[PDB]
Amino acid sequence: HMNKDNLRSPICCILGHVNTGKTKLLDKIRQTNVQEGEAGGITQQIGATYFPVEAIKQKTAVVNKDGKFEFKVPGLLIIDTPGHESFSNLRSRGSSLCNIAILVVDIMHGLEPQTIESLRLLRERKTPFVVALNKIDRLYGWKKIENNGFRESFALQNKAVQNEFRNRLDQVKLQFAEQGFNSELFYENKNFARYVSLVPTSAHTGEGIPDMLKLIVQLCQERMASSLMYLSELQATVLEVKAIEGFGVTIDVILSNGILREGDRIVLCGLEGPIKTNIRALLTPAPMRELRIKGQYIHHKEVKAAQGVKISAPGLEGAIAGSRLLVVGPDDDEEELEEEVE
Ligand SMILES: Nc1nc2c(ncn2[C@@H]2O[C@H](COP(=O)(O)OP(=O)(O)OP(=O)(O)O)[C@@H](O)[C@H]2O)c(=O)[nH]1
Ligand SMILES: [Mg+2]
Ligand code: NA
Repeated sequence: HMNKDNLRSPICCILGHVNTGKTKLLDKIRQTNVQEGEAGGITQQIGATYFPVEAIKQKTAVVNKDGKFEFKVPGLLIIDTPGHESFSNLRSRGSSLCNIAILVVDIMHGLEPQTIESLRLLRERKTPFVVALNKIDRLYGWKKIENNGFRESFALQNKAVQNEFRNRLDQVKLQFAEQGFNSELFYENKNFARYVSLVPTSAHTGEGIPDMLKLIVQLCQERMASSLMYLSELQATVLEVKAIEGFGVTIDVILSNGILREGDRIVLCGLEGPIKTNIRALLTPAPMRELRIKGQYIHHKEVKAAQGVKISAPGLEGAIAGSRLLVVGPDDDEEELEEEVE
């Protein structure tokens, strides 16, 4: 059960106050422009992006130059969430699905109200998280090197910029302490298991993103329960029901554990009772592309967890967002499963 063909990709949520740079960070990693396409420049839905470990290794190379950091995960599913205050339901849903998280804090503003909301969500579930202390390019006089590691860029800054960085860092540390979190600049953290690491980033220049990606792998590998590194019983959650061209009424699903297969008999909650149907198409986006954006879909015979998938199947009208989804196995009674899922 701990075999290479049984590794699980964990789930990381991004959380943070409105406009702190959650989507912009993911756009820099993906090399996409989702944020520019958003109405109002604000995220209004949960979005999912799968990052294969190959891509993570490449995007952390500048802080792993000798190639010796050991990557154990096969990849990571990252769930983007709204910061706008009206979407607390979606932050709660995203937080409930993740195994680890990134909390984005604008270094220029510190902790803000939806930061405090997000901290309550993280606290409640004992979720391991790192803080992306974002927007460092706004420190006055910041000199960038695109996609550099933070420490190498920080060493090239003038004294005023270094002073300003430390002043803002010390303020944010105090704010975290007021909320009951002891936090450390990531390379000053001597207790990774119990203290929150602060990793300075810019989504505009890419600086510090290599450090942030390395740290979330370290969260998976060193803080997340080790059992969650491997696949066990299926767990899946409906995010949305949506009509799309050619496929009809589909569901978007976060596959949290186990394996889904084309043709599977699935059961889930509907407005009038359980829905029982068969997967006609099991779809994902391309790697490093979003689920919440229309694009061309990849069809799979099999999808291993975690992933964001789109399922086409008859009868999904009235599927309920937040519903669990189960697969009828050989030893299952299809009617008995209907009752379990609700
Ligand atoms: N200068 C600078 N601007 C940034 C950075 N990150 C994000 N921004 C800007 O901040 C604004 C908000 O960015 P978003 O990516 O929408 O932030 P978000 O946290 O995803 O916002 P919501 O999802 O709406 O809560 C945009 O204008 C970004 O270009 C950064 O590192 N530096
Ligand atoms: Mg966003
Ligand atoms: Na925004």
